[PDB]
Amino acid sequence: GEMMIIFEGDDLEALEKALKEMIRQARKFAGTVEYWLSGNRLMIRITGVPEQVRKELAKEAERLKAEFNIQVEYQIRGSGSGSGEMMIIFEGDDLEALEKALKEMIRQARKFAGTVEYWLSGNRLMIRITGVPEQVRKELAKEAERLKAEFNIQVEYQIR
Amino acid sequence: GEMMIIFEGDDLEALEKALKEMIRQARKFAGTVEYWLSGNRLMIRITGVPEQVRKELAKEAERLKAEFNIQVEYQIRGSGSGSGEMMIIFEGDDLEALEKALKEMIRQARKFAGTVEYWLSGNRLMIRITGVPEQVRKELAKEAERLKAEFNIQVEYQIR
Ligand SMILES: CCCC[P+](CCCC)(CCCC)CCCC
Repeated sequence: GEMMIIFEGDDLEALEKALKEMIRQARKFAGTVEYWLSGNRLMIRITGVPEQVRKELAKEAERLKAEFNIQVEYQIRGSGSGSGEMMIIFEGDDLEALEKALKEMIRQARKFAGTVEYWLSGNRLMIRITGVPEQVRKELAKEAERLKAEFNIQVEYQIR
Repeated sequence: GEMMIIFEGDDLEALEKALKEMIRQARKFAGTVEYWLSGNRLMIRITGVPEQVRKELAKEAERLKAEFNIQVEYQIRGSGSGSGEMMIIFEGDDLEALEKALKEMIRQARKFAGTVEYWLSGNRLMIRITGVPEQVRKELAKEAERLKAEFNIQVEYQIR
């Protein structure tokens, strides 16, 4: 089970103060965190947490709300069984080769009933593939290595 | 001048079709693009474009709206003079060292009146610094190298 939390406030010092406390509590309960600050909005994505601590982390969210005077919202995903996550990175000085490799890597993951999230910035293209089991994450890694030699691009992948 | 465009639709094939056309037109007018697809929302960030083509790119957005039956919104930033962009990447197997380096890199950029955007995922920490001139982007690169040796982390930075 995972948990998505959003913090909003005009005081950056207050947001980051709340960030420090929230991620500590989540890690205190053996949870892997991921965060992203953009403007006055702070996203905190916590994974590997069951119903027990998700009740506590939510209570911590309400507590930091009143403490630092900021807005807070969250969503909870409990049911299963699954799945998994995968982050692939493409790099190269040829934009056409990257986007062409992107189209193929997308086709593969979506053929195997997986949801993809990609981001192109400069010469780097990052792909997040969620909703896939270990049986699939090994196959996509092979296809990622095929694209590596085919379009001569730098490729890195990490599984969690 | 830059331009922010958002596409929304339940048909992924329609979004990506519109994506291909929009980024071609932007690159056709010597514009550097950046895109991010998440769920049914597609962000397209175009930079290095004046009022002339921003009128055309907007018209292209309205055209793809009716063509693929999708939602479209955009924002335009024209005034100046400036500024610049900077992407710093921290990597390491120690989370405490990364976040401690993050706090310092944040302090430096915000002392020099710069806005920061950071994202922590796994062992990688990426920092986008906007609203800074060449005089500042050289100073932050030096401080990034200081943090590199201090916290023994892998550091990469790119200027645009
Ligand atoms: C959930 C974290 C989302 C942030 P980004 C992660 C992309 C993964 C494919 C996408 C936003 C780009 C404008 C990268 C943030 C900047 C460092």
